[PDB]
Amino acid sequence: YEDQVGKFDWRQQYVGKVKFASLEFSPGSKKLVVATEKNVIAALNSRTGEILWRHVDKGTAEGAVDAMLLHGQDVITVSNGGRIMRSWETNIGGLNWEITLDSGSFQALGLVGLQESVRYIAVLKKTTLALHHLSSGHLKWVEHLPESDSIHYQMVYSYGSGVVWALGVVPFSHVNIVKFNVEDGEIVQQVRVSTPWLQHLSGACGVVDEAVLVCPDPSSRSLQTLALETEWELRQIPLQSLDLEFGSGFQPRVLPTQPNPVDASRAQFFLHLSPSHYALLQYHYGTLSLLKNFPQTALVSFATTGEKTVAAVMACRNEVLACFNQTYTINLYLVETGRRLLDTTITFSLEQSGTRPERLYIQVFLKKDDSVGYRALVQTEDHLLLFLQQLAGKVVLWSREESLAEVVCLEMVDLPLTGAQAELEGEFGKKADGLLGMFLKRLSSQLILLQAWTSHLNIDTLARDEFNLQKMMVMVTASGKLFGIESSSGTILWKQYLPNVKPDSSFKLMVQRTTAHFPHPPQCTLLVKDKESGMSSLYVFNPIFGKWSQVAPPVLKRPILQSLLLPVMDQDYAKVLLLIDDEYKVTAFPATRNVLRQLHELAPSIFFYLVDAEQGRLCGYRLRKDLTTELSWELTIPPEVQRIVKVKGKRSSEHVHSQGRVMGDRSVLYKSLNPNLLAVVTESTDAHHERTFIGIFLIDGVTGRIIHSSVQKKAKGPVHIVHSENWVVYQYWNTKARRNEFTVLELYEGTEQYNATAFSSLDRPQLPQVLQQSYIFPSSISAMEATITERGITSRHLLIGLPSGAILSLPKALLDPRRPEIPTEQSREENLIPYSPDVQIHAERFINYNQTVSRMRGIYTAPSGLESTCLVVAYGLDIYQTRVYPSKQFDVLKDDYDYVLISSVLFGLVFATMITKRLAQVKLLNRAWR
Amino acid sequence: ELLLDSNIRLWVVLPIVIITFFVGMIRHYVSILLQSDKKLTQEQVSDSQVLIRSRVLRENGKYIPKQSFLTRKYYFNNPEDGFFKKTKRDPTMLTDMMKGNVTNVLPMILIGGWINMTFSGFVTTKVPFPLTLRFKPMLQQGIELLTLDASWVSSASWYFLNVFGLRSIYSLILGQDNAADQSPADTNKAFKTEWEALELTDHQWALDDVEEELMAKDLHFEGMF
Ligand SMILES: CCCCCCCC/C=C\CCCCCCCC(=O)OC[C@H](COP(=O)(O)OCC[N+](C)(C)C)OC(=O)CCCCCCC/C=C\CCCCCCCC
Ligand SMILES: *[C@@H]1O[C@H](CO)[C@@H](O[C@@H]2O[C@H](CO)[C@@H](O)[C@H](O)[C@H]2NC(C)=O)[C@H](O)[C@H]1NC(C)=O
Ligand SMILES: *[C@@H]1O[C@H](CO)[C@@H](O)[C@H](O)[C@H]1NC(C)=O
Repeated sequence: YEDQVGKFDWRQQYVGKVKFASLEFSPGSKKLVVATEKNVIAALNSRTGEILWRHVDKGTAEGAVDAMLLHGQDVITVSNGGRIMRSWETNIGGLNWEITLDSGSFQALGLVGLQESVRYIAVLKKTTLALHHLSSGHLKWVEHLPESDSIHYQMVYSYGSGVVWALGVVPFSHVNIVKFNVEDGEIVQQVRVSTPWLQHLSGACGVVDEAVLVCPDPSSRSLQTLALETEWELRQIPLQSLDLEFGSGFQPRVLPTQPNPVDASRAQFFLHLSPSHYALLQYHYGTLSLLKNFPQTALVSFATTGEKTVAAVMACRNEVLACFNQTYTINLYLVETGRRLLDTTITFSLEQSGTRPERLYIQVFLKKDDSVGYRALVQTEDHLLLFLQQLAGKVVLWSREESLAEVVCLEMVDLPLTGAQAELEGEFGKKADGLLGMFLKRLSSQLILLQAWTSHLNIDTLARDEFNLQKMMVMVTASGKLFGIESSSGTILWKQYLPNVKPDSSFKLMVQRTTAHFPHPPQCTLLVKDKESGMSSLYVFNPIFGKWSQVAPPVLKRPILQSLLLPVMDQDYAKVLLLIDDEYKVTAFPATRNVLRQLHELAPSIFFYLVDAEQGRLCGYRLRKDLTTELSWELTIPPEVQRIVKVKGKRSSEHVHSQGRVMGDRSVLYKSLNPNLLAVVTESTDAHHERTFIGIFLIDGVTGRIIHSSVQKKAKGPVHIVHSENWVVYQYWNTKARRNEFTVLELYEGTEQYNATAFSSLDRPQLPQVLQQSYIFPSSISAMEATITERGITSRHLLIGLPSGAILSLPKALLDPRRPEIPTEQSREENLIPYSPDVQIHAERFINYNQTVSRMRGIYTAPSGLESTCLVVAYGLDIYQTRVYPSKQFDVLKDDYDYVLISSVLFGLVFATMITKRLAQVKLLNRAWR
Repeated sequence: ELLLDSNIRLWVVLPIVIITFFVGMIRHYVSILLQSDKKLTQEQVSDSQVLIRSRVLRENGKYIPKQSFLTRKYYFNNPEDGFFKKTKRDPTMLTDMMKGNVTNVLPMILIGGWINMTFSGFVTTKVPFPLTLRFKPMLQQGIELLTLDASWVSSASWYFLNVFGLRSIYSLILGQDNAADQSPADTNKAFKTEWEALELTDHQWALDDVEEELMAKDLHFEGMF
């Protein structure tokens, strides 16, 4: 904190992919109300695209938004499968009423009107229909529609007639319609018709004009119609008379409109015949006419300015499927007549390739000259929001990368060396035989530097900072998107897209070669694996510029299971990467001749461990000379009583400064630094509150020996474990007392180390002793990761991620298990605080002040330069970046240095020395002469 | 190693050295300015010079014949002659001398304390030899680190090392036996001890054998030009 807000940290607020959106608002209200797939309901500023009020919800499906509607100034939402219905005041940014509903799957949401004004909400579930007041949400009336145990209701209609229309279907069979009255709710009427060809109503059918039902029938290439006010039997009209046809193997759709719920729908409507094909049809008293046909058009949208309806149609400039250059034009068409608007065409270009727009919501208004001026919010396929305004300058208003809402994995890559430092790595290494040559090159470099000094009298120029405190984050997003974000300013430097990436695919990002090899480009590898198919692929890219490297990745024919980043490097300083396939063969990368020789000579020292959680099995495989694996060790935690939930092993890129610790007494206690120690944490499959338990095994990674096999009784997940140099810390829930608890496991060897020259997992016959202690954490948790420094000199801190959004910096020294229950002289010599079961969450410890990170998912800690600053990236819904100083920034000049005092004392004391020298000389002369 | 901030050199390393150097110069010049010779009356300087003459006589009376020496003895310590027999006789001065003695070290310790406050929380320089861990609490004042190598030192102890290692430089530039560093009242008893000592002294006329030790070698005469 230290009240240096905004100097180093930066937060970005991201909502998810926009599932439902609402643009209709007052022209001066300048608001968008959008609910996303991330369970988030938010308001976006129209002018600049920023969050006004955001309300996150439960991460699970128990809070998913299912339907949005807007009326007047408050937006009405349904969540948890129709369980809760809420009304949000868009101006203030809070609820107006929250009402729970009865069981039954929600199917359709709509409004009703009495005579001229909308005042109630009709919400329909698979077995019932309900009416709720707008003012307070009090239930008006609930009616169980007849025979509903067999039918599936799909839509609800009402208008100023003061009646309610309900429609239900049975697949490939008859459909039914019910007339209710708003005043009472009793079943005014009920009709049934036969629709053998119909499949479902919501996706396919629609209703236009005066409640006229319209189902497009592809079996006969026609438009089945039902004048629902009076007609009792469906009528048929072929599209051949209108010169129209349906596609093959596709479900045509129909898009009606309703400018306000009280008035009847517009007669004109859209028909989606086939993809990239639309029609405008105007029904008029038993017959329909084609208004305008739109071929090769991706998306259409509707809007109302108050009196007239406006249709927006999207298509690229020239088709080349796909599109020529990702340049899409949107044109306005009047709904009264299928005539294109004048000087309303908009044209924009999507930066990426292979991405096409998916959603289009337009907002219209009256210009000064009464011309319909419109803006368009378009969501692309890769979860990107574009706001397009009519005027040519800055055709995109605010481009929002909502994709970064769900980040799976990220790594920090150091920036390239600056120009002023590039030559310091080129002159070195010459190793000239004669000293004269060395002197010549040294003096030449000196003259070059002198000339550069005397001369002093954006991704293009990206350069490393002096402290190496400014890195660039390569981020991977489950939407399949790769980002490069500068860690200092938070801006985006490069974006890339991976085509055809399933939402549930598992990623793994590895930094194969950093920037300390200037003649060679930095190179990172991302490993994606589709869950459904099982096939995995490798994408290698430069993490600085973002372009795919020319080094073609190998084609992984078989599904793979695990990957390793061996510290051995090729001649071009690329860290060898190993993959284990399903046939337990091993594929190397880059797998050159030198790499193959190096890892063949070092083959028997490479071990994989695969943890199959489905069967509750752990296996550990060797590495033979000919790149093959053999069953070295195998353990089985029986899935019938225990399922493996976490396999957190210690980070490979860390160092430990003090091998042992001073115990006082003038003696030393040696830590058990085992680098191959897994920390497999499993939950009890018995979910009962009194018999549940959580096990933690400190399984070795090479010999398979179980160092520790702790089982905590009366506890339940979720469990968040961090594994570090020596200790492990796993937070869990305690069902018996209802309180979150920590449990620190510290591994200590004897008073004398078994071996100091080297550590081998095959030569550790002494089981390290374990020290345990359980503390109480007075809140929940969402993500943990220890702060890591380059040399490990700086003390260790745990970045507790609370649900509130703060990031508590809990000192690891507090969680010491050696804190005695009764203080003694030994403890005072070691300065150990007496054991206190309560751990405080004092608000002054938060590494962030009020930039809360809602629904925190993970904390990444990077060593950075220096020794007191660790870079922190908390990723979740929001993404936040900062630096932490666990040791109060011991190696950096304080920001409150008194320059005007030190310089003043220096230059007022040199003058004092001169004055006192003159005084001493004068006094000496006077004393000599007297 | 440690990637120490470069700005720690331009403002915590060099300024400490400059402060120590010029504070030593200031202290020496203030010391010479403050020193004032105490007023002495005729009797004290007279007796001090008399005992000076007595001591130099005791030291090198060997170049004086025996009769002159024993006449000196009669004059100095003998009832009949009378000399050495009929020759005898919060305060401001104590506070002043105590303050003068105090001002030779205490200003250095006060400067050290001021430096320790002003430059607290840094790591200034690495002492190039492996100091013991038990010396940690005083070398690394203001640092919360635990596993840090003992060879890393904070600002206060670096200033102390500077003030210890700069006295020789002071003697080099300021002048020999300078006052910038870190580190008779009664005549009656003096009269009596001179009496007893010169009673105990003997005579050895060094001229008893000068001729024979001169006759042995010829007189040096070259370089007359
Ligand atoms: C890379 C690290 C090396 C460190 C450098 C220190 C060693 C370099 C030394 C001497 C080379 C200079 C030769 C010039 C001849 C000077 C002596 C001489 O025969 O010529 C006579 C005149 C006046 O004689 P005097 O009464 O003044 O000498 C004092 C008399 N006696 C020695 C009996 C006390 O000399 C004069 O012109 C007055 C000037 C006297 C010499 C001034 C040099 C001292 C200045 C700075 C020394 C260190 C201060 C900064 C270092 C901080 C780092 C911790
Ligand atoms: C989060 O905290 C910061 C820092 O306290 C708040 O920024 C301050 O806002 C007030 C209100 O205008 C200003 O007077 C201060 O000068 C701001 N601080 C600084 C350091 O500039 C910020 O408003 C807080 N966020 C919220 C949502 O309240
Ligand atoms: C394609 O679109 C991009 C937009 O970034 C533009 O820079 C480029 O000139 C376009 N190319 C053509 C041939 O229209």
